Parts: sequence; C-alpha cells; structure tokens
Amino acid sequence: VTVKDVNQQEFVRALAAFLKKSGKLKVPEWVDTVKLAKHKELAPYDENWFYTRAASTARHLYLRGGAGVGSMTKIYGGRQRNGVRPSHFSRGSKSVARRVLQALEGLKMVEKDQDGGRKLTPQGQRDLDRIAGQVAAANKK
Amino acid sequence: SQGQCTL
Amino acid sequence: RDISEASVFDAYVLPKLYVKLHYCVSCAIHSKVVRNRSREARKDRTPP
Amino acid sequence: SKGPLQSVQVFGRKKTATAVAHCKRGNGLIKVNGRPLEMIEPRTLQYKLLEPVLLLGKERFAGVDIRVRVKGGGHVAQIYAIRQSISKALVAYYQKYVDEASKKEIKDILIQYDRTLLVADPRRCESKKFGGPGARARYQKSYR
Amino acid sequence: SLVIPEKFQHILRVLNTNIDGRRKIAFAITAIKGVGRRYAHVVLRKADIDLTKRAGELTEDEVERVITIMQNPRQYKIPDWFLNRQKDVKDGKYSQVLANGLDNKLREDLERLKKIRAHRGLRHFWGLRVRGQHTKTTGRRGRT
RNA sequence: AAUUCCGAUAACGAACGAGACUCUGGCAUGCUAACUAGUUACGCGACCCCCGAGCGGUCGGCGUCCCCCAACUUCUUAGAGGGACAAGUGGCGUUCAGCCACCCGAGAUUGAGCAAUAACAGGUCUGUGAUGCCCUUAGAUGUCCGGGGCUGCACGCGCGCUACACUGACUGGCUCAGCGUGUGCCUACCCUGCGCCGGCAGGCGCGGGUAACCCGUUGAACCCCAUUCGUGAUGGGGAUCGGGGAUUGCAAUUAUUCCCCAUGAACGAGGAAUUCCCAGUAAGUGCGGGUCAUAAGCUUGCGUUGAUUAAGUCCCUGCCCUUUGUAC
Repeated sequence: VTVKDVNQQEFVRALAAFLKKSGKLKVPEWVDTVKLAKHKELAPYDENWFYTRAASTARHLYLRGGAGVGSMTKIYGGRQRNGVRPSHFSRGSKSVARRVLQALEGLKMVEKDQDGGRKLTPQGQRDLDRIAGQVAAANKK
Repeated sequence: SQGQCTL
Repeated sequence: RDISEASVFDAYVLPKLYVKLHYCVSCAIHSKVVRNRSREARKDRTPP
Repeated sequence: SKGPLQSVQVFGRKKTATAVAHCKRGNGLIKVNGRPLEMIEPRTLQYKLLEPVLLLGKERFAGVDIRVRVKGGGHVAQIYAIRQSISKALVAYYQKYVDEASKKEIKDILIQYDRTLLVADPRRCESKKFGGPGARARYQKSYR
Repeated sequence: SLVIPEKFQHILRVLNTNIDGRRKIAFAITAIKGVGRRYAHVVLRKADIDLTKRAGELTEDEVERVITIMQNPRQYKIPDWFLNRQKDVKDGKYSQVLANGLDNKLREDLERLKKIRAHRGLRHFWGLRVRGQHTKTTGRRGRT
C-alpha cells in the first residue's frame, strides 16, 4: 500500500506521534514562544506543533519534489484579518521550518536536489510507506 | 393591481 | 362575500346603488373621463 | 483474454475542471492521481462521487479500471468532473468492446437518474460590466 | 475533571484586580493591562501549567509563580522583543509594566509630551488625531 | 425586446435604425500539428506489501531533437468548417404572423463592441506647440529652488470597508484557479527562483526569464476534517493611543505602509425612507491588471462556493405612440 489509500488526517497524526517517540528531530531553541504563521493572533494552541507540522511537511514533500523555502511559504499561507481594513493573504513563515528541513537533514530523510530544493531519500520514503501501512492496518482492525 | 393573482 | 357569509338571508338580497353622475367639462378631464380625441376622432359616439 | 492496447480515454469539463479518465481492462482499481476513489478529500460529497458505482454494476467496474487526472476547476466542480468522467468512461468502454444492448441500458439508466452525468453544462462565468460590483448588479447611486 | 475541586475560588484579588476564575488561566489573567492574550499563552508555557484548568483551580504556589513571571519576565530569558516597553527613553532597562504600572508610565509620557510642546503632545492635550486620521469624519462619537 | 412580421388598406419599390455584423466561453473521439505541453507505453531507479511473489500500486525522479531511445493529440491552445433556423410532434392563433408544452439535442432567450437625424447654452480652455479675446510680462500668474497644505474640523451629505456572533471565531491538518503584467530611446526604477541569517516586515550569497521555457502543476480565501471557547459586550468586533525595527526614496513629523507587545469605546440586525439584483444571477469570498520610488478600503476584470423568489401589470414614479385643446 501507498500513502494515498489512508486518511490524511490520521496519517499526519500518526507520523507526528512517531517523530515524538523517536525524539531525534532537531528542536530549535525557540520552542513554544513564537507564532507558526504571520496572520495568527495567538501562539499555537497545542504543543508538539513542531512535530505535527514536520509530519505534514514530509507528506507534502512526498507528493511533490524539488520544494524549497519559496515553495513551502506559498503552501502554508493563512487568512490574514486586519480588522477594519479588508483582509488579505499572507505567506507562510521562513526561519522556523528552515530548522525543520535542517532537522530532516539531520535525520537523513532529505537530500539537496541537482538544481535546488530538497528531495526525499530512500530512508524517508521507506519510513513514510511503512507508517502508512500501519495506519491502514490500524484502521482495518 | 400588480398582477399578483390569476373577478 | 364577507357580508354574504354573515348574511341571514337565503341568498335573496342583492341591493344595488344607482347614482346619477354629472361632470362639467373642466373637471371631466381630471376625472380622466372624456380623454382628448384625434381630429377624425371627434366625430364619434358611445364607446364600447 | 489478454488483449493489449484495449484502452479508451475520455474527458469532462465543469467550469474549466478538466478530468481525464484512462479506462482499460484491469482488476477494478479506480484512482485519481493514484489516490483511491473513496479516499477523496470531499468525504461529505463522497456519496455523489460513488453514485456511478452504486448505480451501475460493481462487476462492470471490477472488470475495468479508471484513472482520473484533474488540472483545473474547484471543489464541487472537480468532484462532478470526476463523477462524469467515470460515467462516460464506462459508457465509452461499453460502446466499443462489449454488447451495445447493455450500452443502451446503462445509458438509459444514467439518463433516468440524472442527465448531468453525461452532459457538460453550458453555463459559465458572466463577465462583469462597469457601473456595479457584480456582472448584472449596479453600484448603488442616489440622486442627492 | 474533578466534580468539586477543593480550594476553589470564584474570584482572585491578586495585583489589586479581580480575575474571572470561571474562565481559563490563559484568558483570565488578561484583565491586567500588561498581560494580554498572546503574552498569557507564552508565560503559561514557560510555567508549564496546563491550560485545561481554570483560574479558580490553580494552587497558591502556582499563582505566586505566575505573579513572579508577570513582575520580572525578562529574568527567565524570554525574548526581548516580546516585552511591553523596550529601550525606555528614561532608562536603559528593558521591562514590562502591568496594570497601574502601564497607566503610570503612559501618563508620565503624556505629561512629558505636554512639557516639551511637541506636535504629538499638543494634539494629545487637545484630544485629536495623531496617526494621520481624517477628523472630517473621524472623532464623530466622543466629541460633541 | 423591436413600423420587425402578418393582414383590411393608395400605396409599390426601397433606405436609415432594430436586425444583421464583429469579440470571448459552450463539440465532435472530425482535420491540420504543435519538446516552448500533455497522454499511453518503453529500459531504469526509489519504495510499499511479499516466495525470487504481481500483465501488482505511486513518482511533476531519468530520456524517447547529435536519438532510433515510439507514436498520437482525449485532456494545454491555434487555423479552418457545420451544429440551433421555432427545424420535428401537439396545442392556441381571423389557421396567417406569431406564443407555449414535448422528444431527440453541447445549448430550445449564453453575455458584450459599433449603434438613424437632431436637441442639449451638458462638462472639459487643468489633455496637447488645437484655438479666438482679455489678463500679470523682468516686484511675470512663466521657468528655477525650498517649505507648508492639499488630509486641517464643531456640523450635515454619496459610494464604500469592519463586524454586531454559535451556520460563529481560535488552533492544526487536507484539497482546486485563470485572465495577466513581468529588465523600458529619452528614464535610474522588472518578475522572481535556490540556498543562508533573523522572532517579523526584512537582510546576504548564488541563478532563470526580453518569456507555453522562471516564478508557476500560480499548493489563494469561507469551503472538507479534528480541539478549544458556549450566550458572559464573552480569545471573536478592534476603532484611538505608546515603545521597538526594517521597508521605499533626499527625506515617513502633519505616522506611505508593514512586523511584535500593549489601553481596548460603540457595534443585541437599526424609525422613517430607497437602491441593486432573475442564472452560474445575486451574494459570500478572494486574486490579478489600471494606478506605483513603496503601495488600494477606488476601479475594471478573473475566479471558487454559489439557492428560493417571476415569467406578470402600470397600483406608485417615468419614457413611447395616437387621438389631439393650444395667441406656445
């Protein structure tokens, strides 16, 4: 089975739990004192947002390769409400997930592409497929 | 007198 | 019909109001009766 | 039996929602971008997506396979583009390779249920015209 | 989720101001003029206090540590840019002012602007706009 | 919709204007041929289960313009042609024009440009080295520089944005877009990618694009899923104010704008009284281009979500036609 035939929400939650269990993803110094997005009015509600977002990011990188900082910021954009003024669109943040892609580099699941960006390594693809099979097995039973 | 219904 | 429903009579009463009407010509127009006619129009009669 | 190159490709549009179905003989897998037909993002409209499956025979969709690729559209538009894609992919395959008597009966059933499974809706976006925020509307104006 | 937790207080009178205990800890300490919503979140994260419990269930020791974080947040090596006032004009110390401290500092700045007779201070004394507003249709509520 | 058409008829031939014509979207498994695009396969690799399993399943990872290492255009668009003309059945109709139901049909009223003579004391002399006349002309109303305001502020008026909440808002995840501009004679000023630094606007090094080749498969927003708040002017509504920093240029105070912490007023759907809207319509909601050293709450358009109301009249306000009083 591939990652397509499993629930996307449960696959992300399972991968985030797996990263928490391993505990080897690189954690920046600014743990729970920064906002995930520019548009937000508050800090992230729940902890382990670093693991959950890294889980989703690895999934987006699986579907589409050769993605860099500019590609990621387009993806995770958020609905920026500016109160009295009409609301507009804001791209995702930059530095925090640079620690995520350095974390993935530390865990040896991303590799620099020939022209730019980061591409999935065999180690990362194998891990994503087995956890997908475990998710499917858990859903069935 | 606006043609609402259809002496 | 609203009066008929409350009416005691076995559908035997239908009063009619008949009133003679007289308008001079200055306000015949205002009433909208006797709207102005065409040049061949004038030579007409009752209307229908 | 093992007949090569027995594949037919169909296309459907619903407000620039181009859905292409590559139908051939197979085990009966229906995938969209390699993602299962049931495992689609609009789970609320999943019943609409599976309507050809529930209407026509599951044996027919097990003998044949469909692959859907979408480049354009929206969310309701894309679901209907895919839904009409598999319906006319089955119709095209049932036209070319199997008895046409069954092709007439499945087409009659599809028309009886809903004609939109086969027809592309002509209605498109209507260009805005100056003087008002919408295409038909007018910018509210007062004399004084 | 205890039914009737012991030592439950409907209100708390810390920092001379009441905090609505029936609301959560991350959102009841916000009645302090120096503590808002985002700042309340980050200090609770530093104090590793669960957000499910309300303000009426925290123990006295937990409340005291929260107050200490309020008074001297820069001691815990929190980011400097997160502070209320940074790089004070009168002193080089970086610190956050809470409740009456924020009002006292603001009035000290306002009387300072009146003494210097600057453009911002003059319009503050006159009760007018500063940030490029259009008093042609701005200020139509609070001024007769 | 239409002196369009049909008929009694002193009108017949016509002509102007509707119409007709032109612009964009609706289609064949039709044609031409498009590596500046895709599809199916081909020989690979990465994997997933598993015996070495299977014509297994995904790849926007490789190439099928120095190549035999294959073709084609269904989907991406650019040239030409019919198809929709009230054509076919039924009903109404002076059996005529015309109106409606219906089957086959991509669609049974798809939206827009031009649009007869003429009337405006309609507005523009601040659109041109188009201009009549008058006006200050060397203490110019020119040209040159600098600063200030064009925004000021007690009050009323137009279009508009934000919301007054629970169908809600917050946090995290998931899935889709096209019109279209993008390095300039004088004119310096373009779109941006990749990688690093920074909490954020932002900064640094390395490149592609004069363009279906790069942004960009334009991973946009309510929308689909999970948690929290639960009728409390309550994390929502965020007006006004302080501090810190980069942004653009010479310059931001009389804050271009943006990023973080802050104070956090009204706003329980609002009396009269009006406006716009009939199908991809209204409306939500965004995003392009016009503006630009930097920019939108304006404007034109492009989208995604996207329903009921009616197929009627002149009751209120106005236009058209005739009969037409009228020293006009």
